[PDB]
Formats: sequence, structure tokens, C-alpha cells
Amino acid sequence: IVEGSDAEIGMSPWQVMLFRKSPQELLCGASLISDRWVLTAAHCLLYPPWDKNFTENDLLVRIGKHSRTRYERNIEKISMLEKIYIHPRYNWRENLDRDIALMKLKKPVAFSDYIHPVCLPDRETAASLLQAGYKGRVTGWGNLKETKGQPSVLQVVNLPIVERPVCKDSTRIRITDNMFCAGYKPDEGKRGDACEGDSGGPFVMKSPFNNRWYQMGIVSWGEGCDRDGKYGFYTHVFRLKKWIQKVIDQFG
Amino acid sequence: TFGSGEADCGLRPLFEKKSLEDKTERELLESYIDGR
Amino acid sequence: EFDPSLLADAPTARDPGRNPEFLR
Ligand SMILES: *[C@@H]1O[C@H](CO)[C@@H](O)[C@H](O)[C@H]1NC(C)=O
Ligand code: NA
Repeated sequence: IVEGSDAEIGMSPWQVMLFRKSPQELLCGASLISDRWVLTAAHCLLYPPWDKNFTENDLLVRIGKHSRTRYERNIEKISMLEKIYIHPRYNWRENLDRDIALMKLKKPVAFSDYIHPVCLPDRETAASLLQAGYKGRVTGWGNLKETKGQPSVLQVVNLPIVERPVCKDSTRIRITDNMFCAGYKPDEGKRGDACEGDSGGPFVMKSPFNNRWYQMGIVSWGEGCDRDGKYGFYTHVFRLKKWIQKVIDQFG
Repeated sequence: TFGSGEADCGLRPLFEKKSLEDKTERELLESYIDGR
Repeated sequence: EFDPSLLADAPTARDPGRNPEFLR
């Protein structure tokens, strides 16, 4: 996260770290949506142009973390994966449309003060909260600047949703309604963005109607990090929510 | 199961369940009120 | 379960999300 701050303990208890087994590397963020299911970006798991295609045995999911590096005895849980599910229409060639995947844990994770699922939006959440100028929150252990730049602890930044035409005009890539964009406009003081290794983490919003946190987006893509006139693009979770429910119904 | 976590989703034990706010969430709520 | 002693300053993997091939 660029221009963020240290997250407080327990502030994002659905945050998940995706960690490569061999060689050991921080890969991406993810989010806990139930005791057995984790949501992330498809490109964290599958990216043919770089010969990326992880199997379930290649990765760990680390839940409950704050420190990027210390094994957090007493708090963190490391879970193995039973199965990965990539959206079948994930479009890595053109624009990362449908950049979404689900991971099923081999065993359910015990909730705690540090481990707790985020809500998925319903129809009326999406209607009420996805409006230009409203801010959501992005968290992760990604790099602190476009590229060692690694943070000591989980970072957080709050970013406003941007108008659809401004998102479209900011890039020559064909963007779709399965994504939205967020970030500050140039010359307006505050800035900030997700960056490398924050992909797959959640863009969350707190409802003023019921005070729950809902995951509206997944960190998907951008042109570098925190560039003037560019925005971060996020997978629109509600638009893909039928697929999420279909996978969990069929496999949970 | 998925359904079992649903009832309490999105409410943090160290924040909403204790009626405490984190250090920057007021910025989010203020964007709904004064951000447009 | 996974033995945590198997783990600390691991690098962050280059992320295609911020360097996608569709821009090159
Ligand atoms: C990824 O690897 C698995 C295991 O070899 C294979 O079943 C699947 O076809 C591969 N997917 C792609 C897109 O290469
Ligand atoms: Na920007």
C-alpha cells in the first residue's frame, strides 16, 4: 500500500496473506468470507504470461496476521488448501476482467478476536455504497512504492470510488462493469493506492445503515502504483456474487 | 459452513462488538456525508 | 497442519497486477 498507515490490531480480521511454499515468498492478499472459504484475485493464482499456475499444494493461507514477517504465535493460523476455483471467464489476456478466485480450506478456521469473516454485499448494499466520492478501505502487506519497500506490519489506506467515465478515460485498456476504480485525483493533496503484493486483498466499505463491513472489491490491477491520473482497478464483488454463491453451494 | 458465519459477518470483535471505532473509519463515514 | 518451524524476511513476489502484459 502506498501512502497508507499501520493497521491496528484486529482492525481487518478478515485479511488473509497468501504465501508461496517454494521458494517462500509473500504472494498476495485475500479475505476470509466463512470458516472454510477465502476470496482472492485470479491473477494471484493463474497468470499464463508469467508461467504462473499454482496448485492447492503450492500455497499456504495465513490468517490473523499483523506482522508481515513474524510467525504470530497464539494468534495466526496457517491453513492448507483443499481446492482452488478460478472464474471460468477470467480474462487475463485483455484487461483482467473477472479477476476473482475462491480457495476452500482443508479444515475450518476457528474465529477469534483476530480472525473473523467479512460480509459479501447484497443488491441494496451495492446500490447504496458504490458511488463516486464514497471511500472504501484497502489493506495489505504489499510494497510501499512502485518498484525493497516492504512494510513491517499490515498497512491500510482509504480511497474514494471514481466516476465511471474518469476510470474509462484514464487508461487505453477496455474496462468492463465487472471492475470499478478508486483513488485520489491529481493535484488534490492526498494520494495513495494498492501496490505489488496487495492484489487479491479486499476493498471494504462500512455500511451506515447496519454498521457491518462489506467487501465491495478485490484489488485487481493498475498501471504501476500511485501514479497521477491513474487509478487502482478492483473486481466488482457484487457483480460476480452469483458465481461465488454457485461455487460455495456446489462445493461447500 | 458458509451460512453459519453469515449472521455475525462484518462485525469486528475488537471494534463494533465493543462499540469502539478504529483510528480512520470516521473518514469513510464522513465521505458519505460530506465527500461529494 | 503445516509445521510453522518450516518458516522470515521473505521477499514479495513481483505482481502481474501492477505490471500486466496487456500494457506492453
Ligand atoms: C494448471 O495446472 C493444473 C495441474 O497441472 C492443470 O490441471 C490445469 O490444466 C492448469 N491450468 C492452466 C490454465 O494451465
Ligand atoms: Na493515482
